Amino acid sequence: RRCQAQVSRRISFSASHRLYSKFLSDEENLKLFGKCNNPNGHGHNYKVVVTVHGEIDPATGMVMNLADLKKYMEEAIMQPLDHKNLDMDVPYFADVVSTTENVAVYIWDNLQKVLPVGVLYKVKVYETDNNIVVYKGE
Amino acid sequence: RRCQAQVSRRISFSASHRLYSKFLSDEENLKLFGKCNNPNGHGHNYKVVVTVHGEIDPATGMVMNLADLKKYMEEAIMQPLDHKNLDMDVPYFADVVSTTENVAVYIWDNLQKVLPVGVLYKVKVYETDNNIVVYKGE
Amino acid sequence: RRCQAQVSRRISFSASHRLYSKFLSDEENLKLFGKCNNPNGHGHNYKVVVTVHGEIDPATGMVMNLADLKKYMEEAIMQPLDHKNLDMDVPYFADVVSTTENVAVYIWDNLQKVLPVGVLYKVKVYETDNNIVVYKGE
Ligand SMILES: [Mg+2]
Ligand code: NI
Ligand code: NI
Ligand code: NI
Repeated sequence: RRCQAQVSRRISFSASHRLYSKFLSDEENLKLFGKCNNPNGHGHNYKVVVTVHGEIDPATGMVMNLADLKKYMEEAIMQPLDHKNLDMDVPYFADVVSTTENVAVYIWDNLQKVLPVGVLYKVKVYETDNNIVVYKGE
Repeated sequence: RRCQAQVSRRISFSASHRLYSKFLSDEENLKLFGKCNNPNGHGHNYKVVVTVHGEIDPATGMVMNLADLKKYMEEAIMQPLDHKNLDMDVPYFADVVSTTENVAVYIWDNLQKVLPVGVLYKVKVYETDNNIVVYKGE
Repeated sequence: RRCQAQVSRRISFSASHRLYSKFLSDEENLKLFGKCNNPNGHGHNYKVVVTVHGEIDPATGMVMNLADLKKYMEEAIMQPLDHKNLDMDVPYFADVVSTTENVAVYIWDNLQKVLPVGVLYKVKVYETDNNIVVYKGE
C-alpha cells in the first residue's frame, strides 16, 4: 500500500578548529595536516544535510514531523556547534581529531539520541563547497 | 558486458499550494502544518532532478538522449505543474495533501506513465534550497 | 568502534567537444545529437565530484589524506582533460563518443589506475549545472 521516501533538511553553522592528534609529534602533525595544523586555528561555514527515511504517513503526507526535525537538528547541531571552537568548546573533541569525518560521526551520534529508532539515514557535512563527508552509520 | 550509468536532468517550476487534510479539523491542521496551512496559500520555485539509468549504448554513447528526457519531463512535470496552484488546478491533489513527499510520488508516477519501462531510477524534489525529498519507487 | 564514511572532492575543468558516432551517417548524427553535433564543436566547464570510501582511521581521523586525493585527481582528470579538445587531444576519444557518460567512465578508469583497490566509490560529472552523470563501476 505504502511509499518510502527520504527527507532532508540543510542547515549551516560557523565554527573554528585546528587539526592535531595528541598521539603524534609536532612535526608529524605539520607534515600530515599542513595548513590545517595552524596553531591558532582556522574556520569554516559548515553545511549539514540530515536525511531521514520512512513511510509517507497517509494521514499527514510526511515521513516525519518537520517541526520536530528542526528541533532535533537545533538541539543536536546548532546548540553544541554553532559559533564555537570545536577543539576547546566541545568536550567530545578534547580527545578526538576534528576532521570533517569525525564531525559527521559526532552529529550522527547526537541525532540518534533524540530521533526515533531506524529513522536516521544519512548525515552529510560540507567543510567547504568542495570538501564533503557522508556518514550512514556503517 | 557494457557499462551502466545514471543520467540526470534538473528543471524548475513555480507553483502555489496549501498544506491541509480532509481528515483533520482546522485546529489540527494549524498545529501540524503551521504557517504552511495559511488559508490563501503560499508558494515555491520547485526544483526537480530526474535520474534514469541503464546501459551506455555502445554506438551512441548515451544511456538516454537528453532531448528525449527533456520531452518526457516537459509532459510529466512542466505541463501539469508549472505556474499552477497544486490543490486547485491539479486534480490529483484534490484529495491528497500536497507535501513535497507526495509531489515527488506524483512526479514519479507521471513519469512512469510516459517513460519506457524500467528506466527511472530516482526523483528528487527541492521545495526550497534547504528542504529536499528523494523518492525511488520503494 | 570502526566507522566507514564517504569522502568527496569536487573540481572543474574546461574542455571542448563534439558529439558524433562513426556508426551513423551525417543526417543520423545530426538527428540524434542535434546542436551537440555542431561541426566545429562546443564546450563546457565540467564539474567532477570524486567520492572515495573506507574506514575512518582512528589515528588521523581520515579515510584518505586530501593531499593524496588532490594528487590523484590532478593526474587522472586535470592533466589529461583540462583546457583540451576531448575528441582531438585525448586519444581515448578518437574512437569513443565524448558523451558525458563516457567522460565519467574514462575518469573512473583513470582513477582506478592510481587509487588503491577498494577505495573508489563514485564519479559524478556535471556537463552543465542541469545535466549530470553518475558512474559507480557497474
Ligand atoms: Mg508509486
Ligand atoms: Ni578545517
Ligand atoms: Ni509549501
Ligand atoms: Ni556538450
